[PDB]
Amino acid sequence: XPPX
Amino acid sequence: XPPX
Amino acid sequence: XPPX
Amino acid sequence: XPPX
Amino acid sequence: SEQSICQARAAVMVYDDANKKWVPAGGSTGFSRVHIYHHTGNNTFRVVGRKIQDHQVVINCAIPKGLKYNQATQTFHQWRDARQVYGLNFGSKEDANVFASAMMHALEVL
Amino acid sequence: GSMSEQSICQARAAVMVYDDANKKWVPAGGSTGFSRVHIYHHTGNNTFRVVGRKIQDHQVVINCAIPKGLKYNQATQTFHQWRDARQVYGLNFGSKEDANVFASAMMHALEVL
Repeated sequence: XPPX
Repeated sequence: XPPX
Repeated sequence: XPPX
Repeated sequence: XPPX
Repeated sequence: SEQSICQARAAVMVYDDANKKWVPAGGSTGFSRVHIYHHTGNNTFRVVGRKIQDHQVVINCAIPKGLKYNQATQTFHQWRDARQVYGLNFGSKEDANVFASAMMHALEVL
Repeated sequence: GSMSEQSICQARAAVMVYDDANKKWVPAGGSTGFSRVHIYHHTGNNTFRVVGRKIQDHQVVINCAIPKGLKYNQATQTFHQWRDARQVYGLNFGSKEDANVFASAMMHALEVL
């Protein structure tokens, strides 16, 4: 899940 | 549901 | 405006 | 917007 | 105590179960401004609509958890309670989309 | 992440970006197929982003902010699109129901931004  |  |  |  | 989460233009109708036809809600043909109102204190929602011309309240109904909201067409949506079937004949697709977005939101957070 | 963001929808879509230099849609992330696409709400800062992951291999194929004022175009009942300063994005939804779920969440985000 990635940071923005 | 009844039609329109 | 009416109450519920 | 481009078409599909 | 309640916050409007949408406003949409629609002709509000109820189904006459005995004559098998739609009739104007409140007895009056024409368009209304239809809101969903959120009571934030207790997380409840209702649909309230008033005729554009004379401000008559033509719909005032609770939105319960689990409601089946039927998008019959892109401009006519409908739902029911234990006593009535309600219909909204929206003035445009944009209005139908605004209202349906707010309704689908309410049904997710209930 | 899991403690600052809340998913407000999940929808099945083939995610794409527009290659303007070639005038063609390309699969987002390089390979064609369906993804699970969320809108995530950062509840503390009231911001939103679209994050999608391929069903098969979990690749992140889209991770883009939703800015206040964005124009979201429902081109058809199963293909919606939007653009930013950098790219044009498209969602080819797996069904009309998926398109409705996503569009209703997007319109909500755009109203509360």
